[PDB]
Amino acid sequence: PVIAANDGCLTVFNMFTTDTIDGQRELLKEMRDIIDNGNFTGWRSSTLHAGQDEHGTANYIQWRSLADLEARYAGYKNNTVPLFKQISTSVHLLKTEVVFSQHHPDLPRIEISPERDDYTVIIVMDVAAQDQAALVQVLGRPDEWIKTVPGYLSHALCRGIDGTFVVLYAQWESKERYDAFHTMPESARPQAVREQRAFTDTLITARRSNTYRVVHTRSAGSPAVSIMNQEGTWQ
Repeated sequence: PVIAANDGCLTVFNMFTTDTIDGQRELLKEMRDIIDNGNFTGWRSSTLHAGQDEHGTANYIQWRSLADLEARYAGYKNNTVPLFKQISTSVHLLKTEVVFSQHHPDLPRIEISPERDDYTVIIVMDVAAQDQAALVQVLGRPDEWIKTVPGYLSHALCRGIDGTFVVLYAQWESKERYDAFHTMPESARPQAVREQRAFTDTLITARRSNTYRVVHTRSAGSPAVSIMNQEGTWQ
């Protein structure tokens, strides 16, 4: 479905955790059903994410407008909502706006697609409403050095509409390439990237990291793409 700050879309992260594989399965089947069959005025696309430990799921959903968003949230509520809080152990419907994104030059854009084999990382950052703008503006700037860390493909910075939080959405070549980058020495980190990460920590209340794999996707008026198969199994 592509990710780019220039488009006219609100970006929603329905993120879930589960205690069971039964949980991911029922969530993935329940969301794939809504994706493949649902109408939804102003809905652009949804991309279903799984998670290696087969625990918890993430729906990345592009909306034309907030009005279309709350409309769907008007049916849905108390029908499909208590089901999900029962299939899950925490629910977050994060309403954000993509404010920045870059990618490795060997990519023409950021495409999110089960036809790809990305290690999809998502991190949620809490931030005092008074500190959001600084955090967004310091984080949402071009980083050419990351473009040269192996395994890196792209990342996109999203702003929580209610001032409260910031989501990063990164794509990596493999778990090992990302684990290598995330744990490498402060030594190996250039001067400017140390200065940034050292001042950002003073503004992030909390941090929440999850890694997924894209398994389903469908844009308005287009056929779906999947690796999921009939029961929520996925490849």
